[PDB]
Parts: sequence; C-alpha cells; structure tokens
Amino acid sequence: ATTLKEAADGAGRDFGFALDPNRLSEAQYKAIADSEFNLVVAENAMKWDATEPSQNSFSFGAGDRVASYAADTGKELYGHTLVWHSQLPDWAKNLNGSAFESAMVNHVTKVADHFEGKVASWDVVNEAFADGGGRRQDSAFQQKLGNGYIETAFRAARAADPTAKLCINDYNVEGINAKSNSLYDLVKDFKARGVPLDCVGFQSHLIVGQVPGDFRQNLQRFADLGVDVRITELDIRMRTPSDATKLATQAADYKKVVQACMQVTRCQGVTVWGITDKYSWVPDVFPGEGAALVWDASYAKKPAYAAVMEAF
Ligand SMILES: *[C@H]1O[C@H](CO)[C@@H](O[C@@H]2O[C@H](CO)[C@@H](O)[C@H](O)[C@H]2O)[C@H](O)[C@H]1F
Repeated sequence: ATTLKEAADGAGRDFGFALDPNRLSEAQYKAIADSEFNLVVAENAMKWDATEPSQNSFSFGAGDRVASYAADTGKELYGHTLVWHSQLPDWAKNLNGSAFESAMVNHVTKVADHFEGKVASWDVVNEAFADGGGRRQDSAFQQKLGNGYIETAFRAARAADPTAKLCINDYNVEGINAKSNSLYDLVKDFKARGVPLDCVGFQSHLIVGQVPGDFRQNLQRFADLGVDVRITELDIRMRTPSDATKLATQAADYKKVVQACMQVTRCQGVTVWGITDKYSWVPDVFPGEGAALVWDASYAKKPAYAAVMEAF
C-alpha cells in the first residue's frame, strides 16, 4: 500500500480522522483527508451544542457539511455524539426532571433521525464512567436522571434509527482497571437484557511510552460479550518539544495500538483525533504537551505514519 487508506482497506478495517469542516479550504489538509482515511467523524459539528444551540432549534449546517464530505469522497461516517456531559448548552443544564428527560429523548430522536442512513455508527453515550470506577458524578444526566438514562438513550436512538450501530464510548478504559470493569459490567447487563447496544469505543488519548500492556486482552473480553469494539480518538501525546527519541517511542506506541486492534477480529478499526499537530486539541487542555498526531504542524509525516502502515 502507499496510503494508510490502502493498508486499512486491505486489512478489512477502518482508519478514520476527526474532521473540522472549516479546514477543508486548506489544500494540504484536504489532500491528506482525501487520500489517507476511509472513515470520518465530526470533531465538533455533531455534538449537542452545535446541533441544538437553543431548545428545539436544530442547526444541522456544520453536521451536514461533514456528512456531505464523507458521501462525496466515499468514506464511512461515524457519529459523535448524542449524549455527553460536556459541551451541553445552559438551557439543557437548567432543565429538571421529566422535562430534562424529554429534552434528552427529543435531542436523540431528532439528531438520529436527521442523519438516518448517513451515519453508520453513533456514540450514543460518551464518558458515562468515573475514573476509579462507578458512574461519573459531575454529569447532569447522572445527577438529574440517575442510572437508567443510558438505557433510555440507547432505546430512543434505536427507535429513531433501526440500523445504525449504537456504541457507548469512554477514555481510560483501555487497560483492565476499575473504569473498564464498570464499563464491562454495564455492557454485559445490556446484552443480557436486550438493551440495544452494538459496539464499545475506546478513546485512546494516550501518553507516549505509556500504552497499556493488556490492551489486546481488554478489547478481546468486550468482543467476547458479542459487541464490536473500536479505537475512537487516538492520539499519543508528549512533552514538547519533540525529539528523535520521543518520535521513535511514539511510533512504536502507534504500532502497538493498531496491532491490538488487528488481533481482535471484532475490532472495527482505528480513528485518530485529527490529522496534523497544528490543530490538535492537546495543547489547549494539557499545556506543555503536544505533538500527538501522525503529521506534524508542517504536514510532514512523523515516524508514526510508517508504524501504522506496518501494523495494518
Ligand atoms: C473525545 O475527546 C476529544 C478531546 O477533548 C473531544 O473533542 C474535543 O471536544 C472539545 C469539547 O467539545 C472541543 O473543544 C475540541 O475541539 C474537541 O477536539 C471529543 O468530543 C471526545 F468525546
């Protein structure tokens, strides 16, 4: 193969990226987006704040732009995200009880219906668990609705879109630990009771040199529950500036993550969280850290590019 798209294509897998529609007007950005991936997900265009900026007033512009890009270039489209505690507009945060529940059911219904037949899989609920185990406590959904909100989301999404794969997504659930254990219990429960849930996504926002040694083992145990698994927001950050050793380790880290996926038959593929280091969300959250993506800020391929090629 000569592009990652070709390598993932031959492996029978997905290799995607987080798209900011506003960047498509930068030729180098578009050139890479067109050539190297076979799947696309909206970085921000499909979240709650960008789609229902005010109660019952949907804004599908940015979202449609991403959905059009995928259809026009023949890429699979992944949806992100229906229910999520962050980027929740204040009108929602001010809602209470059944009212809040109705706003949630309606948001899930409208957004899923609008993209029906275009989005192949959705992160219906994202980041429901707390590091350390148990439910996230700082979530308006958990507070206002209690434990059953997740099941309600999945049931409402399945009713609006009969065929989209419905996934639950989280971070720090890559290795076997208290967070992935709680995640595992919930999936087992859902499958036992017939709650519609088809896949589990593992964000994989990792640190260089710190890739969980039991990644494969963990993906496999979820797969055994009869669900598909996917790596959804992969980037492996470092303390900047980067150097020859930091880039070499990161390469090897990319290789390990992709091989974990290649080794679990139900691992659908891998989605990196962006294309180039220059637009990466990392420096804005973790000051002092960065250089986490496969292309540097000059659009030059970092050693990671060749590692991923090999893993596929
Ligand atoms: C996976 O993690 C990424 C990184 O935070 C999330 O995407 C970021 O979300 C924030 C908040 O909406 C945006 O400001 C960033 O531009 C975006 O990269 C993603 O939603 C998540 F679930």
